[PDB]
Amino acid sequence: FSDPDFQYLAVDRKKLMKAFDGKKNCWVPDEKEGFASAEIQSSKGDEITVKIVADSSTRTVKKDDIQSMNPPKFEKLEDMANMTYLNEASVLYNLRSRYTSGLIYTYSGLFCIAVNPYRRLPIYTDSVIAKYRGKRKTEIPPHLFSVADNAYQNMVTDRENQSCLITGESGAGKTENTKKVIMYLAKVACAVKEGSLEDQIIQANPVLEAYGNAKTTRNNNSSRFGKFIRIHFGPTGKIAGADIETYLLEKSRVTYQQSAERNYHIFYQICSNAIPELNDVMLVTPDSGLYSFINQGCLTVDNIDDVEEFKLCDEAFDILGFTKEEKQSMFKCTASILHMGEMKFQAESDGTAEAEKVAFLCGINAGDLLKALLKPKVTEMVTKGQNMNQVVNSVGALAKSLYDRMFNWLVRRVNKTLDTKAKRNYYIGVLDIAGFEIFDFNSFEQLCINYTNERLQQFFNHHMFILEQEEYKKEGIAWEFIDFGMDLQMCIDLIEKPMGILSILEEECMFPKADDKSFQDKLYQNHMGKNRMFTKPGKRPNQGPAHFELHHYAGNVPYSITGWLEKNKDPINENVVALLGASKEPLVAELFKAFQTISAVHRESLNKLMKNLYSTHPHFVRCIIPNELKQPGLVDAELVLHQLQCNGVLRKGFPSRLIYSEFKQRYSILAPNAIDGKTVSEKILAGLQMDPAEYRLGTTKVFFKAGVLGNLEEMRDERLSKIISMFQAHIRGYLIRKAYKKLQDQRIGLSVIQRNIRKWLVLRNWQWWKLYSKVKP
Amino acid sequence: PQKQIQEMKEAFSMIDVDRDGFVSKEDIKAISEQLGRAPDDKELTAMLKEAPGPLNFTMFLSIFSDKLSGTDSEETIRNAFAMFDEQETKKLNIEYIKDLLENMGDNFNKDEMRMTFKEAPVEGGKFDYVKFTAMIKGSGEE
Amino acid sequence: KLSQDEIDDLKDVFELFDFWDGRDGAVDAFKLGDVCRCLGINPRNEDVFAVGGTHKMGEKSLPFEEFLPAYEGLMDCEQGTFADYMEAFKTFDREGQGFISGAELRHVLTALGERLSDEDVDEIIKLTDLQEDLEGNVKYEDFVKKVMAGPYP
Ligand SMILES: Nc1ncnc2c1ncn2[C@@H]1O[C@H](COP(=O)(O)OP(=O)(O)O)[C@@H](O)[C@H]1O
Ligand SMILES: *[C@H](C[C@H](O)Nc1ccc(N2C(=O)C[C@@H](*)C2=O)cc1)C(=O)O
Ligand SMILES: [Ca+2]
Ligand SMILES: [Mg+2]
Ligand SMILES: [Mg+2]
Repeated sequence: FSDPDFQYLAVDRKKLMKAFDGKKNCWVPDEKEGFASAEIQSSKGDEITVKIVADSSTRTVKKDDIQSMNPPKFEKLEDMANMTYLNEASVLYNLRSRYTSGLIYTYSGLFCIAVNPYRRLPIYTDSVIAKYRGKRKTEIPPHLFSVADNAYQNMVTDRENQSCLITGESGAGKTENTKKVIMYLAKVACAVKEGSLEDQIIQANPVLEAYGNAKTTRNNNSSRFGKFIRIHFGPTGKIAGADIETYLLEKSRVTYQQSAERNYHIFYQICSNAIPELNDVMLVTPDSGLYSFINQGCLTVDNIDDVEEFKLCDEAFDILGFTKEEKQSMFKCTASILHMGEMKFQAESDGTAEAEKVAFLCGINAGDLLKALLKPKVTEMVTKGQNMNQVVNSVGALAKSLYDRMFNWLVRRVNKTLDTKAKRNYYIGVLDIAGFEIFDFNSFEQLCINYTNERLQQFFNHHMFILEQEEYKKEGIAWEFIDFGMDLQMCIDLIEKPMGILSILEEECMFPKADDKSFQDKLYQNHMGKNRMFTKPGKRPNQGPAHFELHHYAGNVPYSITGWLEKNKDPINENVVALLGASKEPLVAELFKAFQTISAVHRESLNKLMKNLYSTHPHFVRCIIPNELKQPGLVDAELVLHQLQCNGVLRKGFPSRLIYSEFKQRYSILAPNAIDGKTVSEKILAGLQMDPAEYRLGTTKVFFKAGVLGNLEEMRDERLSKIISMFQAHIRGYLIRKAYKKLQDQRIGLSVIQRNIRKWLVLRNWQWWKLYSKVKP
Repeated sequence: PQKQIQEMKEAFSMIDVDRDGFVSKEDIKAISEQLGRAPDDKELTAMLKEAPGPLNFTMFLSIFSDKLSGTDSEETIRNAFAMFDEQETKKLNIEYIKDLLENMGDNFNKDEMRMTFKEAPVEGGKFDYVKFTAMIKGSGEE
Repeated sequence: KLSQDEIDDLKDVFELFDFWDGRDGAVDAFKLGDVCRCLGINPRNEDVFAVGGTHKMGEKSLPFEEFLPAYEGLMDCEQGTFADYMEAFKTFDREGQGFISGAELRHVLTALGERLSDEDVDEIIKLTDLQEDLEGNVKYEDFVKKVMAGPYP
């Protein structure tokens, strides 16, 4: 490699990289750095004593919790699949090493890890792009880019669909490298008011992001919704078009913020006063902290300029094809919500001074509205009364619904501006969606996000069991005692098939009782006790109340059915709807035109998504968050390890393996008659009376099936300790034999000295002797 | 035993008061009744029945010899002890032999154990078998 | 099954351990096993107690006729072979060169399996004359040969 700006961007090894013995070098656990490099000093069984290389200190550590260190031969590697040791300790290393040096990418084997910078990096430039263009994953250093190429490459020549699902925690890098993958794939395959299809595709983020993203402690720009953009290519491998598909907007945020969070960015920028010539178009007063719906949490995200992100937003509309009409409408309806929020009011209307702004914006009447919001209608057709709450939360629902109905318009609208009918042949659809989140308290909100992931966790697993079969044959074994996967469909069925809680909360919303036991029971009586996953709540940290409990891939999660019916349908004053439905605003009217619960709508949104992905040859990018504080170049010891345990570190009920070598150097003591690497092990089992199905003897390693290994470990430990006893009885029996002649002679000794004395007495007791002595002069 | 005989004879005479060249029933009940507590009658009678014919000197050393016929020497003895002196200290800390003798070999019975230590030579816990042997069998006094 | 004389070697021996607690025609159960080692065996403690062993001297007394069977018992039991021992000790030799530190050896013998009083260890280490080097390690191979070698080579 020669080098323009591959520098603090890609590998960088001639200006940095310039004593090791894998017998004393190893990693021990460290409460501070996760693990720590140290040297082994002494042994005493399960008490391997060592000196901490670093601070040169001393401590004891179980021979087990110690982990092998990789020779310096693999420092800052680029395919941790190559390292000698791909274990839990060494992986944390090779990544932190790279991370501190600003390489922010790594291919641990068939993956593409990506520790978040939290700093702007110079590695996405056109120069760098082209230096990555067309190149094989190996002739070029790790980098998101080539992750996308190999897709296009394969798409073109392998003629199929490609998918790059980027998944990480929150604030990791997902909704970031997702953009780079579109922006790249578009720098390379270009085709040629309204801007360029290229420009549009790209520009269509500040909008979607403007309405669907907000501040979360974890992340200033958290993506409150899922996204799945496809990118089709023409019969000449050119961008023929793209189509978006957002999943599960967080309706609830529109009116509430946990402290330390903000509402969807826009709202805040709308009061930014970026385009003053609009304050009066929306009736807004450039002040965020003045509208109850957006000022509940923090009002500003450090390093996120609203005024600008506003101007940039607007611009974006221009380029998507939006008009001055459509555009401004968007804003208006958005602006309105702020006010829908201010309508003050047991008590009924307290002033109407603002409720009017809402009246004007949505292009309908102050009277009709302000009226229906208190005295609405409905087989019988009546009029009802609503109180202090039967109205406030009635407004809450108004806004949310609007913002929601709106968002969908925004996507749908955007999918129109890039619907060009150029001929389509294969697509490269990136997918940026959140992940299995399990809060202290979990509801319908969470069951969704998660259920969604459940199906995704089966896609990955389906695809991993595939390469499995590809390791099963190279080192040539067919080993099909496949029997598996059921446990993942288990939770999957219980969540989407007909009789699952997911059609119940859907038909139990048709049934006109709609009360929370009418459902918080329907399930029970249908799945309570009748499942392995579904179970009554458990019993721990600071968790809230939870009704049924799911056995998700990531684990068991408690769920609260309180108010799901409502959360599932859309409880707006059907009264106001039609009031809106018939309006003088092209949007509002459209927004409320002439099934669809939040979930039979997801049922498909998702059934659809999968059917796409399963038509692709996937590519995974695992984003990892380095630390809470968010400063670039830092590593939260644990935090990382944690993540590294939930993706691909290498599993779920598959047969384990061992290079034939190491099987000898570990389990030979088990079948002791041997003295060739692979034949040594090749024997042991046979003699160990091993049932032949429990294993297969491929050429590089041995594949075992369950705890067959664990059964060995267990056997080993039982044996190792018997020998030890045996060697001890040998020491024991040796002594008893050393001290055996002294044992025999003494018996002669204690016979001379009893008999004699036992005579010498008789004699002192002999009448004659007595006499004799009396006479002894 | 050559010159032990020099004594037997000595004893015989100082014993044979009437010096009836023979040790008589009245010959004992005399010399005894002369020094210490003399024996009874059957006591005496059993002393004579212990000798085939009249008590001439011969018949005298004869009854004695049998009574010393199966004793091991002062070596086969003094060394039979030392086998337990590991240290070559000329002593068996008391309790050791006390237990050796009683709860091992052919277990020494109570009174059998009592008379053997009645006068045995004991010091600072130790036990001088060296002396105790030179007493049990033989040397040092008369 | 045993040969007459084998039974004679038991006959001879037994009549010594009987002697030591008292010639009474019986042997303390505690010593029952300790008696089998005098016949070139090395039945682990779990074995001896398995046939009639005892942990405290003075709980049960055993006559010959009874003894013998208990012996045939402690025979069919597994004895260690050089390899085993080696393949066991080897599981403590990291360097691989084959040296097992001093303290460790003491540990193994006095911590693992059926343990040993520091004495025996300290004894068996004198008898066989095991020697640690300047660094302080002994080759287990050499030690293992001696323990199996017997006190009288
Ligand atoms: N590659 C990157 N370069 C610079 N900053 C990044 C990068 N990846 C992530 N970040 C930082 O982390 C924040 C969170 O990233 P984001 O992609 O939005 O996370 P996610 O979608 O995974 O929830 C970003 O706002 C940004 O500050
Ligand atoms: C990370 C959770 C974590 O790291 N632990 C586990 C995740 C996943 C699994 N699975 C599967 O997903 C399939 C089989 C299996 O056991 C186990 C543990 C998270 O928070 O996302
Ligand atoms: Ca006895
Ligand atoms: Mg995001
Ligand atoms: Mg006379």
